[PDB]
Amino acid sequence: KNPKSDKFKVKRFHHIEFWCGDATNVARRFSWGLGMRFSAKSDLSTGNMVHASYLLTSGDLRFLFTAPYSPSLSAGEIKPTTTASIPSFDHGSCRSFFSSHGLGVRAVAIEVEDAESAFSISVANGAIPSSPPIVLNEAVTIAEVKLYGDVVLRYVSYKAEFLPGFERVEDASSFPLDYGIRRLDHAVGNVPELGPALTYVAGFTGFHQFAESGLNSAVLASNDEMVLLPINEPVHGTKRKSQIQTYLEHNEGAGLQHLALMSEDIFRTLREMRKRSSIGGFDFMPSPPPTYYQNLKKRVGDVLSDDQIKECEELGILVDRDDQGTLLQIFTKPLGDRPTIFIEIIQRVGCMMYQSGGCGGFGKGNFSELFKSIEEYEK
Amino acid sequence: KNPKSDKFKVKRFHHIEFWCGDATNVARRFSWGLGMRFSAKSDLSTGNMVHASYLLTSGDLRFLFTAPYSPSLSAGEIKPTTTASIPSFDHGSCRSFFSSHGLGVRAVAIEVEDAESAFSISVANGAIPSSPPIVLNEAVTIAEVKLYGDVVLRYVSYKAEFLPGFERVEDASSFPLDYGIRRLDHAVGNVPELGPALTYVAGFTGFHQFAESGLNSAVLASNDEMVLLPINEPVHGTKRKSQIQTYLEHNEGAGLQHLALMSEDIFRTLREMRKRSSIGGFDFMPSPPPTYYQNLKKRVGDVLSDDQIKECEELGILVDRDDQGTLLQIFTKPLGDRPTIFIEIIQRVGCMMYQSGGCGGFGKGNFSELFKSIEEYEK
Ligand SMILES: Nc1ccc(CC(=O)C(=O)O)cc1
Ligand SMILES: Nc1ccc(CC(=O)C(=O)O)cc1
Ligand SMILES: [Co+2]
Ligand SMILES: [Co+2]
Repeated sequence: KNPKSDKFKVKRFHHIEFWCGDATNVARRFSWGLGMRFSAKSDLSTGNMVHASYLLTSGDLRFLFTAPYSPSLSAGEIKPTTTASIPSFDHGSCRSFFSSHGLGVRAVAIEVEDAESAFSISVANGAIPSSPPIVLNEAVTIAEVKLYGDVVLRYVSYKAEFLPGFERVEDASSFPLDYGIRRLDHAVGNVPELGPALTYVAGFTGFHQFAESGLNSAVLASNDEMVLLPINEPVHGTKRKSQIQTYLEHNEGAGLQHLALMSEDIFRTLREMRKRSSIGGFDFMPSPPPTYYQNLKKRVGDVLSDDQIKECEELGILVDRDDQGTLLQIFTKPLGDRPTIFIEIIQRVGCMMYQSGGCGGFGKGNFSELFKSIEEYEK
Repeated sequence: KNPKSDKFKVKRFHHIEFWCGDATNVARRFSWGLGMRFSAKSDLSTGNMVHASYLLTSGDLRFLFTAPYSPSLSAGEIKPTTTASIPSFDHGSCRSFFSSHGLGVRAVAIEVEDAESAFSISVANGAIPSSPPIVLNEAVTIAEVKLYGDVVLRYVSYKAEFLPGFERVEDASSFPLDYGIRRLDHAVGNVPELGPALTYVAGFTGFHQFAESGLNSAVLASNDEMVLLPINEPVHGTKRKSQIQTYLEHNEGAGLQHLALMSEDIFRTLREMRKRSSIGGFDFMPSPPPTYYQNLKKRVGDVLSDDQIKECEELGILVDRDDQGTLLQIFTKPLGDRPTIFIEIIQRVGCMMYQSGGCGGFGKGNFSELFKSIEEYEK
């Protein structure tokens, strides 16, 4: 049931912005770890005296890393005369965010038909404004509203290259890494209370609900369900403490928990990333025990060959299936010092019409199948 | 002329500690960029609720990356009950340092015979105390005094493995990278006024002076001249603005400008690092024009073959020579967002007795030779 109730025209995920203490080191680690190319920059070398911002791209995935310079470099400026390429940026907000949360996602950015109208309509419908719409070089409009915690939903719209004042980075500094990642599939928030968070966000977007865990969840989706925003809350009382509660504690409250990155070939992606785990890239969660992969034949031997099922097992991939498609997924260990944000790599198979959004779900069945796997391996 | 006036027994450089906003991402970038192995950790997984600290090693070089957790994780603790492995660590100091300076060196650590005596004697001789001596698990004593800006000189002494409460990292997470770097040769500070800085530091250590630039400098050395601490001040009025003044502006004052890392084979090191420049490692300063390498034969054709001189030119290595030894050197671009700290890779040839410290100097003659090179290449 898709009521198609978006209160404004949403297109697709546009970029994710990390607020960093040092954008250079985070962007370089991510580039090597995820196989993303340095695409654009806005920093001192481009006249930005306010923040250093580095854009990595892989397919349609856009990861932006931003850190503040010393405020002294821009002490003379005012908002009308700012050299910041992202006018929403604030030194105090950025430093406060990073000291409070550590490395994390500041903005989930979605492309819309008209960012001014999206902001207007959202705020008229309960959205807490974060940064009013501003037009950049008469070409791009950007506006921000609070999403949850200190994470903003960022609207971007183009009348008609990332953002004005960003420059394309030199080919000598841009090595064409590509491990197969292609787009952002969904971005997941953790909140203390799911009900109020859902009511707030679905309230101002018109996004619709998309049809001992330690958590409860729900997924908000745009009209074509290409912008998917799951939200988790903890469940208290479990024997094992809720991973959402640990997140909230270590993050100092609500924030973005994981980014799901769609791969055009998850096996190549996971081979390429696992090769680099101990040489500056990302670690992955412990693999499921071989019991899990034996039980895979009875569940998805329809969709995957035994050769491909054993390829999952060597890479530690998880597999789930809806009533419509199959989901291949795996999770990294936390991206930085705190047990907060991590990445999920996914590939979806089925639901060809192009592929419809959410095909195969989000792996909810892998909770049950994993604990059953824990019991069979112990035996 | 070496008066051998150390007021306490100094051994050798022990480690360099970076204060980070996220230690994980900086440590991983550095590991891959410099070919340093993850050696030890102190973080949540080791019971440290205060700071995440990661130790990279290459030979005798020890790079430590530290970042604060949320103070809430340790809100119940007091200094007597702290889970911090580095008792000098302070959340407020660390956050203030990183918001003020960005990514930078907090501590230059030297091993001494008795850290308590070194602190006592230093403070009795004008050193501004930073952290009083503390004994760790009856095994290691650590104390800190101000060096310049917010950089501390850290004394470490062992009665008799990095520090108590650090754990050796699992071999699966420790890939044996090695590009040939072996030890810290010197650590360089930038200050607004060289005179007072020298007087202060030489005052409390007894270290002796080691015998249009835009700067003035001087090198303080321990008794055997294995601990070398150069200090720069700007020279105002130059046509091209002083790089020391730019440092001071972007760093918000005095701090560590560069770390010189000795390589057992600078050609292998520079090949390995340059391979990784655009895939998450470090960039290098622009090479000197081929004029410079032609003029190399007339200056060091004694010490290096023409095959090795052309190997310098492809890697962009600089060469200088004292009256005693030859110095091979190259500089990275800044390590993070701000034009502040960078790394120098060096190899020294000559002065065998082991090799005496400072053999070949520090490249001071490469200022003159470089501008003469600029003039000949233009012709
Ligand atoms: N119950 C539940 C439903 C959906 C999600 C979304 C998601 O992306 C993930 O968990 O990987 C999470 C939990
Ligand atoms: N004049 C002068 C003398 C020594 C140094 C020390 C050093 O390490 C470097 O410059 O690379 C710097 C400048
Ligand atoms: Co997910
Ligand atoms: Co040097």
